Amino acid sequence: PQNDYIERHIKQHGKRLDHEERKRKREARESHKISERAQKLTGWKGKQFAKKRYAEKVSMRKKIKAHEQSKALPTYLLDRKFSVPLPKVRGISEEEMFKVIKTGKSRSKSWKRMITKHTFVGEGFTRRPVKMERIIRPSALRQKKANVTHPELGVTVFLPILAVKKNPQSPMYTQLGVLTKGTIIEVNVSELGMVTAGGKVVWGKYAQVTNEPDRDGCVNAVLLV
Amino acid sequence: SHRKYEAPRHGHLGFLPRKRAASIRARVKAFPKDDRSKPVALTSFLGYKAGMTTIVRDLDRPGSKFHKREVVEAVTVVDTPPVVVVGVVGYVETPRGLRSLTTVWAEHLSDEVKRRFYKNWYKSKKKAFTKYSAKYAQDGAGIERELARIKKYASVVRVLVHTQIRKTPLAQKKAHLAEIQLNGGSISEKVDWAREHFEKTVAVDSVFEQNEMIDAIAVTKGHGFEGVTHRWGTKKLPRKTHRGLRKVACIGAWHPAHVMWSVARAGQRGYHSRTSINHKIYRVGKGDDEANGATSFDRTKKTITPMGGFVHYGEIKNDFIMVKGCIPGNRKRIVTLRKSLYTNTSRKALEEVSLKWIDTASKFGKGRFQTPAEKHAFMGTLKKDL
Amino acid sequence: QLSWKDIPTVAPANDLLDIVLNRTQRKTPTVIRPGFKITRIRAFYMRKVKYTGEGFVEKFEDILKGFPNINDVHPFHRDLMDTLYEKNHYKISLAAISRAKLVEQVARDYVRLLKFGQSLFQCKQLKRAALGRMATIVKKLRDPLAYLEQVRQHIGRLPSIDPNTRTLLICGYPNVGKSSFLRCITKSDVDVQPYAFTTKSLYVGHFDYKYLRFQAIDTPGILDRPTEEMNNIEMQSIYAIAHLRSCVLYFMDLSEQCGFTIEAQVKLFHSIKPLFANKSVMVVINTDEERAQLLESVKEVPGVEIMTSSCQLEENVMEVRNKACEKLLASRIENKIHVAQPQARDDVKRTPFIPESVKNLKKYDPEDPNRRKLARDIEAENGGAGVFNVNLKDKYLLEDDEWKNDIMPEILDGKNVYDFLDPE
Amino acid sequence: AKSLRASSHLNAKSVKRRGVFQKAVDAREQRISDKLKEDLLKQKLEDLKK
Amino acid sequence: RIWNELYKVIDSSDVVIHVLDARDPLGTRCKSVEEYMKKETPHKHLIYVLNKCDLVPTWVAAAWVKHLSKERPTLAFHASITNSFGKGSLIQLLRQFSQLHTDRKQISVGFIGYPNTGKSSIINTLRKKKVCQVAPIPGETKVWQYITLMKRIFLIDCPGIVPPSSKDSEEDILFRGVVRVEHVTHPEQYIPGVLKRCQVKHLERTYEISGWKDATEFIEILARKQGRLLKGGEPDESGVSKQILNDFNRGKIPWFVLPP
Amino acid sequence: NGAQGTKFRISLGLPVGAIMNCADNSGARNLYIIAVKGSGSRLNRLPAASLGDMVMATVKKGKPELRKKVMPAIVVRQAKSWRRRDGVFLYFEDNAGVIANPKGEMKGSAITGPVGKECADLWPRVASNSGVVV
Amino acid sequence: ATRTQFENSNEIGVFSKLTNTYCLVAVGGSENFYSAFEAELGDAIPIVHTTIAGTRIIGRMTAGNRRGLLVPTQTTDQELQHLRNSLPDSVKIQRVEERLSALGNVICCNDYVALVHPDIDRETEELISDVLGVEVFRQTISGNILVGSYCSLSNQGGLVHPQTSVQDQEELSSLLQVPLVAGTVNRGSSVVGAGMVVNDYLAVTGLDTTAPELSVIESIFRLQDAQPESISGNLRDTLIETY
RNA sequence: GCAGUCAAGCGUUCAUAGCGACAUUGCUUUUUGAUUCUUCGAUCGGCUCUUCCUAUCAUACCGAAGCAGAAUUCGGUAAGCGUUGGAUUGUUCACCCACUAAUAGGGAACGUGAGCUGGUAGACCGUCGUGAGACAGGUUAGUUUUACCCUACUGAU
RNA sequence: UUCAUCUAGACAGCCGGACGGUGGCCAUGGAAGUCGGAAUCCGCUAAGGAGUGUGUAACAACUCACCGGCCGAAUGAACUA
Ligand SMILES: Nc1nc2c(ncn2[C@@H]2O[C@H](COP(=O)(O)OP(=O)(O)OP(=O)(O)O)[C@@H](O)[C@H]2O)c(=O)[nH]1
Ligand SMILES: Nc1nc2c(ncn2[C@@H]2O[C@H](COP(=O)(O)OP(=O)(O)OP(=O)(O)O)[C@@H](O)[C@H]2O)c(=O)[nH]1
Ligand SMILES: [Mg+2]
Ligand SMILES: [Mg+2]
Repeated sequence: PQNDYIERHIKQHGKRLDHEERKRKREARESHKISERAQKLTGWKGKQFAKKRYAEKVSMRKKIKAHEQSKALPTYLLDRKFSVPLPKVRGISEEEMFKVIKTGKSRSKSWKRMITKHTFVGEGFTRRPVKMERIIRPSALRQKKANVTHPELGVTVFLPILAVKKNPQSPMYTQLGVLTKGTIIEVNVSELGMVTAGGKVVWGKYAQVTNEPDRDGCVNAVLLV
Repeated sequence: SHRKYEAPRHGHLGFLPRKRAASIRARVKAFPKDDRSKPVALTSFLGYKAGMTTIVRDLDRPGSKFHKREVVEAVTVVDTPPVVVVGVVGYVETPRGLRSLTTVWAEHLSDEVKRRFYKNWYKSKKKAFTKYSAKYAQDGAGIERELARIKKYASVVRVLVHTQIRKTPLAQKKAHLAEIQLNGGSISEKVDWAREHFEKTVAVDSVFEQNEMIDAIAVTKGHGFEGVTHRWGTKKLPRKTHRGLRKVACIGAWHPAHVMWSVARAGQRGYHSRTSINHKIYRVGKGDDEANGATSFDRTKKTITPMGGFVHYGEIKNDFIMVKGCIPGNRKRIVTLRKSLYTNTSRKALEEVSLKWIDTASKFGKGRFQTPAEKHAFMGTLKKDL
Repeated sequence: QLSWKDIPTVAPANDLLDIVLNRTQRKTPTVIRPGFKITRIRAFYMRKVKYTGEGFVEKFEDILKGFPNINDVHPFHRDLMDTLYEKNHYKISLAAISRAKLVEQVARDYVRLLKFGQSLFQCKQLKRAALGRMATIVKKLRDPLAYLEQVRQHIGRLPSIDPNTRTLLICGYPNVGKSSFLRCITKSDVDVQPYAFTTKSLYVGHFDYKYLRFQAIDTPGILDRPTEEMNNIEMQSIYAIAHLRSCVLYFMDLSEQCGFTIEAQVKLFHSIKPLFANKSVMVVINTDEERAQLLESVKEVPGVEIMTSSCQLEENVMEVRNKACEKLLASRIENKIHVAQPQARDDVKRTPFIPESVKNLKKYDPEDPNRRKLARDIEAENGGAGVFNVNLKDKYLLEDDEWKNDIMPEILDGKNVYDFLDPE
Repeated sequence: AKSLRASSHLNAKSVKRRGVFQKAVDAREQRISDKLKEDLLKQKLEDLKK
Repeated sequence: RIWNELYKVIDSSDVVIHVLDARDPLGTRCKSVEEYMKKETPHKHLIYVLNKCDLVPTWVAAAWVKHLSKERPTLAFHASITNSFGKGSLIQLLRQFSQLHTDRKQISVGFIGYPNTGKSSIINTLRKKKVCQVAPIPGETKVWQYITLMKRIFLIDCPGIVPPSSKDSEEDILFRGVVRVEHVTHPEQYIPGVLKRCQVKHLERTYEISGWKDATEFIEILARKQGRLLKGGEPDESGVSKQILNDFNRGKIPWFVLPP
Repeated sequence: NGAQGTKFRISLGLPVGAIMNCADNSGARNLYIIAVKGSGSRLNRLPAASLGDMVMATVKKGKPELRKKVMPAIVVRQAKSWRRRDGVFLYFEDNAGVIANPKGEMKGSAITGPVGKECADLWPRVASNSGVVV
Repeated sequence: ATRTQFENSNEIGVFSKLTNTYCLVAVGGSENFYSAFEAELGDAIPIVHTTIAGTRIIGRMTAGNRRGLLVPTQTTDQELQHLRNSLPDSVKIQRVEERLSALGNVICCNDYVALVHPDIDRETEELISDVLGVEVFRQTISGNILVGSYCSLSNQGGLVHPQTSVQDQEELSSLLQVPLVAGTVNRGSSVVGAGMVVNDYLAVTGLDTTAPELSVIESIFRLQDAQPESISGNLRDTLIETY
């Protein structure tokens, strides 16, 4: 202890008698043992071994490439229909959206429908009484913010959702606020500092969701400029 | 599913099938390996179990916490009168196993072994070995030819001996017969030893001595048809369960289509043949010399046999072997003492046991006196005396 | 405090990821089927997410609790570890790990989402999503863990110093002799080659003086350095001299040796004398008039004491050591047994009873050929500790020696011999 | 722990056997043969009482 | 299970009443739920109701109401089907909120607070009959229930909640009606807290003893008085302490905290 | 560890959930709680031990400063029928309890009543604090 | 002085009793504790293994001076015979019938005085007052009534445990007629009698006792040439900064 | 996951279309380990007893680690042997403190439904209904009962 | 299958050379080809990098990249199936 004591020890006495020969022989046998591990290591270990070996091959290829290589529009027009980026999305059945819920001791009444997918309810939601509610939009499947990307600027932002204007499946779903793929939403954009001609600040814009958030907790979307 | 709580098995699957043994006399299934360098020696002996008793010993065991301290211990007593030799068997090697190719018997034999060969002795004419004794005529051509056969072939030699049940208090009149292996060298010398030893006895001092670790092979005390709880050691169901509580309730949730060999059912408990090894001899006592139960520390003349004799057994008027602890079998049985099959690397088989005292009190109750003289002296003179 | 060595290993990000995910794939079950109940499928993937979260937070907690709080320890250790490890980087890395311990949020959110999974594919994708976000968080921890493993190895090898104990610093210029002073005075593995910064760290040694543990500290070096620029090796020396409650021995080496001139030596002394205001200083010369004026230079400081001596002789070393210890203990007791007596109660005489045998006796030299056998060795001869049977007899004192191996009878017919056994 | 059939423990036992234990095991054989021969000679002496 | 019911009740409610014990409102406050309601749900109203105002003097109630009206309306109340206080004021406030929420077609009012504060009893007081089960033991309401008045106001009963603020203590949690004292092991160690909180004059007027020292001696005096002793002569300190701790919370022993 | 000697076997009398006596004047009267050190692990079986065995315990009756506080210490009397390897079966009037730290050192300084021979031989500081052995 | 350890314990009462004319030890696995005494003593005096009622705790089971040796009721006839045979006729050995069987805890003694537990009298204890040796005193060491454990003694000086007061020390040194001091053993132990055995010429304790404690022991018992108990005059502030 | 960058290759008989492995950027909230830790709508758990899998918790043998020693971390062969006692039903799709060498995961049922044990008829409160009654609820009380047959299994002729 | 080297001697082995301005410039307690940042030039050459790695506190020493001697005829790389 107290400092680099083994470095001192190696300076004073020195490593072993049988250290350099054995290291040379390990480096020599590694060529055999690499192939031995390839023809062996059944399963996940062999898969990972192959992945590592492929990545190592690519690294050395790029290194040698770097070695051997190290040995009309203007600037402003470079870098440059009204169709949304997702028309014709997969169609959702009413069965795949609504789950049946049964009420009573002997459960015999169903009349209740739970929406299985992620939802946007609003700002003043305030659940209905149980005897009067039929549509159930559970609290975990309730989104307030989305992950909206501007195609330009290569930038994304975690913006608060303002509304749902168009879910392409059965405009009932728009009023329920179902955020399925291809759904069009109004999001706030005051964080970006956008302003129209006249000096009026823009604080709302349309965006289209690109993912199926029933499979991912994320609601990812693309701005419609 | 995965049982939620691991626990060990109930019972040992090696001591199966738990059936009645096919003979009252357990069969020795292995004798020690022969070294042909060493003298001729018996590998085993026969005896009759006679109760148990208690001793005190002075323990010179270094490392222990009774080092140089006294220790009370139980011991078993086997009545071991001398054993009589009556025959020889030679066991040749084959690529199927070991085969006997000849057996040779002695000239004269006792009514005991004849009774062993017979099953209704009081009616028979007792014609057992007449023609063999006749075959023991002038030169014994047949006897010598079969002995020479054993010398030539046969590989290993065992000796047929019997007991002297006549000497014990047991009411049987019929001797046991057993093959006991000879473990010295020179098959010729083995055969010569046996030839010279026909019609002659071998005492237990000539097969064992103190501080020796021996194995007891016997049969264990049948109790009869017994249930799961006492035959394997299972838990009991709480109370007033359906179809009873002294059993296994079930196998669980999962569904087989058969009952396995592993699920602890009812049946016979006892009369199984057992081989219990490494019991240390504490005394090789002799009937010729009284004061067997006495000791260097005691100097109180008395034999080991307690007051009123042993229970369900008589007196020890014969040579006996004392071993420590608990052997298989109950009193009045036939046990075989074998010697250890292997050199034992424990200091337990080196320590020279020394006794201080032996308990010769009555086992027919709570015994307080070692001798009737002590009882007389303590109680004092009674009404009947004078 | 004092040897923060018990810190578990800090693996890099990829290895930590492989560990925590393979543990999940191994311990938790791997098989479910579509025909099974949706509750079974949900419980499966929930168990996976929860176990994966628990692994990461266990690992991170082992880092956070095992590592010391660089504030909240002692100012000396704080400043030392700051000049070594850059306190800002240290705290920033540990805060990164704390905020990553996020994983809990992901696990809770995705489990609560998994409660509503209506299909094996949905549940599988949610599980994959949780583990992937965990992996992203850990991938963003590549550099701090590399920093922290190195700091772990270093801080484990640091020495255990108590700042409050009786201490003495050994200071001077590079290449003086102050380190093989430590070598000679005390057990210590230190290098003494002839060049400036042979040692780059503090080295500690212990000794016992007057039935008290002292600790001597060799410090690598100080240069004259106008002090708004200096390196982390000299700032160790400065912080050690400033913090600790020691005596301090400045070695001058009055000689052409050292590769350093006496003017520069006294210059450094006058530079660092503000640290000496409360530190019990001594100067030692390790063998013209201006060079002597430069010595009364330093004598004119109020609290100081000069000594001349050598590494050539080994008694002046112990001399000056004891001087330094005595200088310290005095104002230690300043900054801070009763035996009773009879009072003459009687005339009855009392005196030590000792036989002539012990006074005629010879001590036990363990390294003499001709000596006493001492039953240890009789054991070694016969057989080891657990085999040798000692005879409790062979020591006993009797009228006749031929009866050594006798036994006394204990019991006769009913009676016991010890009860009837009188001489008369 | 180290099992019964552990190679190292069995090698240690193998080294112990050839020494202090086999001597004690071999002495008993000579003793018991010396007793076995006398139990024959006494029977012969009793046979020669007739 | 309980906090699921809490959040369900809140999400179903348009108004949230927060029931406090006038003995220890700041103890019974639950600030984390108010912070959640601030950040998550500003469209809810979150008012206070001091209850058990009949156990403390009028000036303590006025002081607490003054201290809390600075931030939240804070009515005072006493719950009883026969002899009540604050019923009309609370009715007026609820119909005010109803008049504000004229479009919803109904307005739901949740009852939040610690256990044993009087939520069920307040609802039973508004309806003026036994609608909800009531008991002096804490956990009688185990699951929510809707109750109706005006065809326009829906009361919701909630179970009791305590947040896991670990600055709290088992003693502080005991001296708020939370636990059933039958299940605690050594009830004797808490009687010093009872002496600390309560006044000796009320405490001797209640049990009619006198002049004790040493709460360990207090218990044995009370046990010798009540004949509450074991087979032999050991007085049962455990059960007597359990009874004292039940009395303290149930209000057989008068006690109260002063405000600033 | 802390004890001097081997794990020797004497019969078990004191399962979990057993209130036994303390007679020293450290302040305690009683000892209850769970644990026994050097206990096996078998389904459905109680941890119960003696042989000067160390056990976890609380003061059910005593001073509040040490009530509510788990502590280790050692059995000195049992009242079950124990066997001495030198002859006879032994048993005491009662169970007895008393208090210590994990190294075998006592919080109290003297013991009342007899203490077991094997318990004192196994624990030194018990033998120093005990005036009465057997 | 001397430090050593058997099996691994710093408490010497587990193994031994020691006076000017004999040394009792316990029988153990190894003859290393016996050899530790044989080294400093040689064959000059009796060094004797054996147990007391099959127990090793013999300094705490026994007590005696150069004139004799008291052993308890639980002692067997054989161990008693063994002690008689192994010791000369100069030391009278006696088996005592008493309720308090730990004589080395109940008694602290030297060749000229003895302290005892304040509990029961006896015929031959009131007779031992002047028969066997000399003065007995029923006293108590700062409330600790286990005098042979909480106080070590010899003819030249005495040690007590550190919670003893100056007043009680002066009161007890008057009875013993020799100087006392309060100290600790084996890294902070109040129990001195078990942790240490001492006499007019030699001291044996554990490996863990510190150098200041050894220096006090050496001082108060007059071991090194010369240490007449006010060498504490020299080592004043060592003990100050130690404690 | 979404949207991107790059480029090893593929490349309508395209050089300047498209596809694209390995790497890599942004979004997830923060930079100084203060995070008071703070739960948000799921249509089972517990006894006896047996075996099996390895994706090994411990024990056995090895490798690499700034691995001084001591302890520990990562990993290779390995399923031979073990993998507990309890508290908690205002509930437990669980957690708590202890003992321990260790307190590893699962299957053979739950790929409709199958040992033994907890979790329709009467009555009350709540919501709704004109009502009969129903339920968003909640509480309470509340009778399946083999084997003597074949096979298997265990013992016995 | 394609591309390359080869009796003006290929591949593999041993041996030797592997220089000079120059310890190139910043930096530092020290860093001389080899902790780092940025230049990365010329000279003499058969060839010899302001240097491929081991190493030193720094130098040193060894090494490869490159050249030559001995050896005496085939060899290497990338791809496809
Ligand atoms: N004349 C003399 N020279 C000494 C003596 N001791 C050391 N030296 C010299 O000191 C030189 C080495 O310096 P160090 O002992 O390492 O002192 P230092 O360099 O200041 O120690 P550090 O700064 O901690 O590394 C040696 O070359 C010795 O010649 C001594 O006793 N007498
Ligand atoms: N003196 C007094 N006692 C009250 C008052 N309100 C309630 N109580 C008593 O407090 C006891 C317990 O309070 P609860 O009415 O159950 O209040 P709660 O715990 O929120 O009710 P649950 O929701 O059913 O748990 C009741 O048994 C009442 O006797 C009050 O205003 N004054
Ligand atoms: Mg140097
Ligand atoms: Mg309540």
